[PDB]
Amino acid sequence: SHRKFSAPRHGSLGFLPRKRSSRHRGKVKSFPKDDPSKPVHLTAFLGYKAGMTHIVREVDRPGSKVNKKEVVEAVTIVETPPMVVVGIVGYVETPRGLRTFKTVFAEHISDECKRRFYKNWHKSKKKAFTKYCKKWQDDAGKRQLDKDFSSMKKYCQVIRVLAHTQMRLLPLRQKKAHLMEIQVNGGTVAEKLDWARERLEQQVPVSQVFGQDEMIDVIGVTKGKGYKGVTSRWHTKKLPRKTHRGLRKVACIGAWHPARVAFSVARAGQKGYHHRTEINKKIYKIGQGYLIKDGKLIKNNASTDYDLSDKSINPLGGFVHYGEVTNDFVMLKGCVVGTKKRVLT
Amino acid sequence: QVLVLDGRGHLLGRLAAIVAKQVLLGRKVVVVRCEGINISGNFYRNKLKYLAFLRKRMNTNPSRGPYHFRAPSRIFWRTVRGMLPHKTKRGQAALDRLKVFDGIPPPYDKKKRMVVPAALKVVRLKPTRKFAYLGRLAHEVGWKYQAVTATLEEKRKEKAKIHYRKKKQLMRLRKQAEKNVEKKIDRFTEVLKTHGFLV
Amino acid sequence: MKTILSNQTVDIPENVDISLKGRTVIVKGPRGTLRRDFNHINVELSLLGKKKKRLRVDKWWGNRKELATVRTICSHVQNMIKGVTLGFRYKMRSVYAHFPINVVIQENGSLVEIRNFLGEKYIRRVRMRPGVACSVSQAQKDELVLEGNDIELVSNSAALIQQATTVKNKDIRKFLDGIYVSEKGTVQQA
Amino acid sequence: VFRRFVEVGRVAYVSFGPHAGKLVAIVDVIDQNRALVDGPCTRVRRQAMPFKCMQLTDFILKFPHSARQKYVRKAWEKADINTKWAATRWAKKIEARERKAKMTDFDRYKVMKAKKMRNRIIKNEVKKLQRAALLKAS
RNA sequence: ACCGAACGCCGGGUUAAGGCGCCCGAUGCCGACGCUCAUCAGACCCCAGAAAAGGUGUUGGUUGAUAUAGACAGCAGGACGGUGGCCAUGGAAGUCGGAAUCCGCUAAGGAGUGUGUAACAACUCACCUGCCGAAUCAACUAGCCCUGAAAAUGGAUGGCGCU
RNA sequence: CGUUCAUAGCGACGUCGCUUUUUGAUCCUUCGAUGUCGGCUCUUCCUAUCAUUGUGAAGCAGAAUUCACCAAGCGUUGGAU
RNA sequence: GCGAAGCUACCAUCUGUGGGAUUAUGACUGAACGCCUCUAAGUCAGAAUCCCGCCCAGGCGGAACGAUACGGCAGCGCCGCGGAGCCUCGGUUGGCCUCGGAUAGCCGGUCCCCCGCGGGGUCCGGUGCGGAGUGCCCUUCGUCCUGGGAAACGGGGCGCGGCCGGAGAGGCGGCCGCCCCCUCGCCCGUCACGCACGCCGUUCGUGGGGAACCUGGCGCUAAACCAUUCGUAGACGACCUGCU
Ligand SMILES: [Mg+2]
Ligand SMILES: [Mg+2]
Ligand SMILES: [Mg+2]
Ligand SMILES: [Mg+2]
Ligand SMILES: [Mg+2]
Ligand SMILES: [Mg+2]
Ligand SMILES: [Mg+2]
Ligand SMILES: [Mg+2]
Ligand SMILES: [Mg+2]
Ligand SMILES: [Mg+2]
Ligand SMILES: [Mg+2]
Repeated sequence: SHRKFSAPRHGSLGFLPRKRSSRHRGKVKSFPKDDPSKPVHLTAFLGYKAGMTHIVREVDRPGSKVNKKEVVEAVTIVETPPMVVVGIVGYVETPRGLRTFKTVFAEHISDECKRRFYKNWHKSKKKAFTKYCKKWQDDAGKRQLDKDFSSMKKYCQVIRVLAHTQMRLLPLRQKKAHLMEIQVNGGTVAEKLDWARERLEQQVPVSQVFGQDEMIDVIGVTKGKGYKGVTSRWHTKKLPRKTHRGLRKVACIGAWHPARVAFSVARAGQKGYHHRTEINKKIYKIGQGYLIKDGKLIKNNASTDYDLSDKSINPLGGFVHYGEVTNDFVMLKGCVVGTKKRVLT
Repeated sequence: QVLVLDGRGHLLGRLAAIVAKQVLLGRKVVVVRCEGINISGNFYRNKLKYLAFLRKRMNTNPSRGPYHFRAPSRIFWRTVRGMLPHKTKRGQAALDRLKVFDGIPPPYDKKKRMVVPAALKVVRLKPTRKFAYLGRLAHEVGWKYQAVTATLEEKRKEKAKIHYRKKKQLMRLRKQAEKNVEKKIDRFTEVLKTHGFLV
Repeated sequence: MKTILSNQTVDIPENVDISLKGRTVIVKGPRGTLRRDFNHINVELSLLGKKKKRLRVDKWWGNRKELATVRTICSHVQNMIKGVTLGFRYKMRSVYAHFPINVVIQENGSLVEIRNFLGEKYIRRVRMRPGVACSVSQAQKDELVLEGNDIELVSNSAALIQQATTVKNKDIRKFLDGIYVSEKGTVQQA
Repeated sequence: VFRRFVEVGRVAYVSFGPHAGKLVAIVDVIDQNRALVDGPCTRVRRQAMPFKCMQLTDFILKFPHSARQKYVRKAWEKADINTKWAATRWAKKIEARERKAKMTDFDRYKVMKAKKMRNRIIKNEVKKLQRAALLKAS
């Protein structure tokens, strides 16, 4: 027979390969589209989730009951040190897809970027890029690399840039820096590649990528929770107390003739550690790190034009399970995906 | 030893039967430019046919079930696979022999390609009937790369126009050379036309 | 059955120059050029007389569904000659009960803004077809004039602003509001 | 855009059938896909023959649509379609195809040696034209 | 359980019933004549699906007319008078309805086809002229196709497909 | 029937069809066993569409409400017995 | 009682998207049916439908890049070219390219014009069951000796250096300067090649693809896993880390 009382589905059918994430760093699946009218710029950045706090601000939309009032807001601090550009990569449009064409790394690659190429930095002999760095101070090697740049300028349609984080200025335990392709969207391919060549072996701060009061996207891996039950996983109804084999289970899977258990039937398994992209998070403030002109400047982080104190965004005793933020940061309205010390795009 | 067939203007099943038979007869066939394949019956008929094919899917695990390929080359591969005995070793060898391409790749753009008049639209359909392009069908089902293939085909049509201009220049040199030499190959040209050449 | 021959002639006046590349006819004269590609129509288009005085259209061995196309090719040729020589002018009046419909052209006649239809706040922007000029005429209260050469483009542009001003979820037999086509003529009469 | 019409007096070439490769005067039209056919000096009898197995040429001759073989024989001999057909380029390449089919192996060897020497001489002339055009464009 | 055909082990040949685009052996005939467009096409006894009714969609047939005495649709003058005739009173000067059911002007209005009235009034259809000048109209009937025609896992002319 | 008006909505006297979501009818599978009703939980599917999107018709002036189409995407509740 | 950390609650908080084809429907032009008509050819608008963009997983699917075993024995990759010997097989000249229409098309100079030597348009001329033909074209497939005629300054040493072009899945081709040698393509006179005495897998793409020994020059020096630690992770595996 049919179902007596109609009910919506527990769980989403779009999010159900619920496997543990094969990647740890939040990967961009879709960069914004480019048009040759705006100047060249980065479209993504990579920072680490520090913590959470309040924000008291002035509400300025008409028509609401909360017009010209004060609210509190749950925000995320994301410590975003300026990254280092150590390479570029070109892409060509094929009828089978969007294929990479040529990857040109930089001459002087830092040891934090070199840690990524090794699974064991201790037992390694640190021999990466040793015959590739010799292709810069000679005439024939620089000529072949310039011919490769010219071939990329002629044939490539999509240009991404290779940038890695700085693990020296962070309170985390690890030293292996995260590398990332960031698609440069802007003018023509020649001016784009010339700007990327200019920004090679350089620092990219946050203000060159994002600005004030911008609605951005957060990409990251969920805080892992382990092999959870179907009640904790799919939020199904608990069976009553009088059950014999269990009350935190799914009672009926399905019918006899085929409704053998499908992708749509809720089961127990992995909860958490899932790749997630959540859109429309507002940047309240892009902070400024600790800089020295005579002594330390701790004021410019958390002192507003209404507070006029000498506070930084570091709490009393620092951030819980993260460390102490000494670098420039961003502060996003809402909550972002991932636990503390989590890499976040 | 390899046929290079053009998919321009050729009917889907009419071409697929001939390709299936010639590949089962032990011959390497490369069917190319398969978004130019046209199917008899108009676009709403062919679109609802392929949408019904999309609706046919396995209920319990659609990743286990029918694989619905959107690209026109893989649609042609599917309609030859439905004619080949693909559950057998000779059918799998025939599927290994057949190579199908969207657009036309640089391994095959500089090759003379063949035309099958037994599977062609001008020969087989009445001119008052309707048809539908497999490229438009695939693009409005969900195949992504009609425009990239269009720009690449525009580039190679410019390159082939340059090559055909050079071929016309070589051919006018050949004709003016025959005009210069036809006084000294007088008994070389005559012994071809007494046996059936150049007339 | 298959009728052995259906022929029809179009005598063009001396102010018109027509030619054809296969089934692709082009008609130029005073007001401009108009092209029409009669491929996939599958007829014979001969062009005879000294200085091409007439356009003759043939259908050979066609049954009723293709015998019904000779006169529509002839009618498109008449409409194209009329658009080249005299042009097409469609007059269309704004009929309203209470709210006066405010119509304003923006670039020349390309974008047309319609306001205050049934007292609504949503403005109605309509892009016209390329080649159709919209205007608000003189000595008449609320009336639009669409000028052009292609009868297809002018009448489609009239149908767009006629279907933009429709009454939703009411009795349209009572609410007789909108911009409706009242006159179909030419630019010059001659 | 048509030039060849099925007219009383049209001379056609039979593509296939019993009288394949022969000329035909169309005397009358019977149906959409069947004609009335005479062959007075081409050894074809008066019969009906469909339009599928005949390829109409650009020769016309004058006789009324129900001629009793004599006036169409006189019109054939007056217009002299035999010598004009022998002078026609398409029948010349038809008999060239016939000579190619009747090519013997010794004849094919002589043709192959003539191909070889003629292609060598014309290829040397093409190379001289290429270097002369390079010197002219220089 | 249907059609063909009954059986020792083989070689050559020939067929029955079925078929000859590919699976799958064979039409890779330069096959003949027509019909069919399907936004649910159709595809071979049993047999695995369809009805009544309808279609100027298209192809034929049957019957009856008119067209130089100047058709058919297309712009255009009219439905008056005996007559508020006659039962209907609760209202029929055409008018909810029914027995009735013709003359005059005549070029022409049927004691009327509708719009619509406590009743009216008014708008408005047989026939012809001014304009275009030769095939047209009406009713049945048989083919193919369409509507009728809606089920539950994704679904089957066997599949691919086929115009 | 509907102030006139068969067909906006209905529709007698008759007649043609679909469904196995009801009961019948048969006994074809199962009696060396296929656990026999409801309720709870949970998933998928059909449209013969209640509401929502887009529309056409009303005896649709507006509001409200009926008839019909494309259409199963998303919903179809808390309880006393 | 209160309660750190961690989990947790629409019991707290944050976020949740745009196009394309179009259905029904309304239309445009306009026949059939010299009138009219959304339809017959064509064209427009069109939505919780469908499909994709967003998001999730990433193919017995690819791509770019880095490093590639100096040790107390070793071992690899590019180049020029020599040797048998095992395994697995397919083969038996190649074609090195216009787009395009089917009620049309191919080729010229362009006297005429426009645009960036080339392209395009007008006129004219040659074929069109295609001879500027896949019914097609290209290479000969016996050898060498010497001694004439027609034609030719051509070819070669995986010829050395330079100019380039080719990215969709490139992996090849053209053009110049220089050293040496030869009489190769078509006809003829001149003989000789184990002429194996009729008998079948001849010929070759091929210095075919994989493995084991050997001739040299140049270039080189590791990475992964286990053990330890971490907890952004976790049933175990697996994942993120740190350690001259
Ligand atoms: Mg239900
Ligand atoms: Mg119990
Ligand atoms: Mg209403
Ligand atoms: Mg019998
Ligand atoms: Mg049991
Ligand atoms: Mg059981
Ligand atoms: Mg329905
Ligand atoms: Mg209860
Ligand atoms: Mg749209
Ligand atoms: Mg429509
Ligand atoms: Mg549209």
